[PDB]
Amino acid sequence: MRQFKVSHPGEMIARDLEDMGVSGRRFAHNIGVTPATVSRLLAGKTALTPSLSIRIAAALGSTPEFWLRLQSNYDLRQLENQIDTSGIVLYGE
Amino acid sequence: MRQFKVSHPGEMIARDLEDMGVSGRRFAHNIGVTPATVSRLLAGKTALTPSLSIRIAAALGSTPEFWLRLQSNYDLRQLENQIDTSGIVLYG
Amino acid sequence: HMMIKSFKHKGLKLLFEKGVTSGVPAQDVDRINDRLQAIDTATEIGELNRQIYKLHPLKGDREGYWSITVRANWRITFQFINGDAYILNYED
Amino acid sequence: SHMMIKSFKHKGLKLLFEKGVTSGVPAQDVDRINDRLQAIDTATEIGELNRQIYKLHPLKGDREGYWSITVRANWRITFQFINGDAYILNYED
Repeated sequence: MRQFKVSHPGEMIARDLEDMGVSGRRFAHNIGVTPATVSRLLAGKTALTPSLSIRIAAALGSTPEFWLRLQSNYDLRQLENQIDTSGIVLYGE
Repeated sequence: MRQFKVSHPGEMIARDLEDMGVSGRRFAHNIGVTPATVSRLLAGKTALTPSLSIRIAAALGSTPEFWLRLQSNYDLRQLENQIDTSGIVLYG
Repeated sequence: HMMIKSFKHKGLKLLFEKGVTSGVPAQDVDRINDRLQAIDTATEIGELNRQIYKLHPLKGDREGYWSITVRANWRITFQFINGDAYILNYED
Repeated sequence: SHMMIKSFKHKGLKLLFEKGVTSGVPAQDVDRINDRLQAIDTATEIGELNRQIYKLHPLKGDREGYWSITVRANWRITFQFINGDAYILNYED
């Protein structure tokens, strides 16, 4: 089965910073983004974008692709109950 | 080596619609989004979003994850060498 | 990695790696490049199952290979394992 | 369907992953473990788990072929990793 609870990657990052003894403000200065931007990311209020993924990977490790994949899977799980595609026609039938 | 030219998925979708004889307008009606949104997608002016990826997959096949991976890979190819990470500290 | 790993067809290779178009029909340049982008991006074969592609596994001596349609009788064929595509060919 | 967590040795992890049930893991580590399971599930290749905070390393004893990531202190998640798929998830030590 799939994972029951899928978190927004910002929320995950927040726990990581905390485990690391790193403040969000300090994190923002290091990766070169505004503290307001990070604050929103950490609260899961805004998306982890491609350019953010390049900066985050530089700081937290892994690849930009990994971070973007966390976001896209999160976003798709979130939409699971909000899009009815049943009336859409699949071309080629 | 990696691919020389990587296209925005909206542009790829434009070609497929063309090949299929489907107008942007007709496509827009089918997936349930506004024709302006579709026109911008097809010109590569706007991102293939997760909710778009769900509707598009319902119409063109494949999966939402695939459409989103095209968008994210394309976006990363564009940003290459445009973000200097040399001053960023890797924790640990 | 999960990408295109090798080419049997020299034309496909030139297009994919350098954007050089002399090894494929001129009018199919974008169509072929789009499909190569799809094959390169897909992480599992099901992601290539679009009606316009007519995805099907080959049989007999080419068991293990798959085929996607480019246009008419022309197709791109390949081995697909763990998201990696091998022996890309343009044929028939 | 492909490149995800496929099986669990540790029943607590299985309950958390599949039903979000917290009773089978230490309460202070619930989110931390869920994040790490989300990472293992999302990663398509082992390098994507190589974040310094995870202390990613291959095991060497009889457990050769397995990998380890740190949750906290001496606690770890262990697993086999092939094809982007993760097998025999365990929480130990």
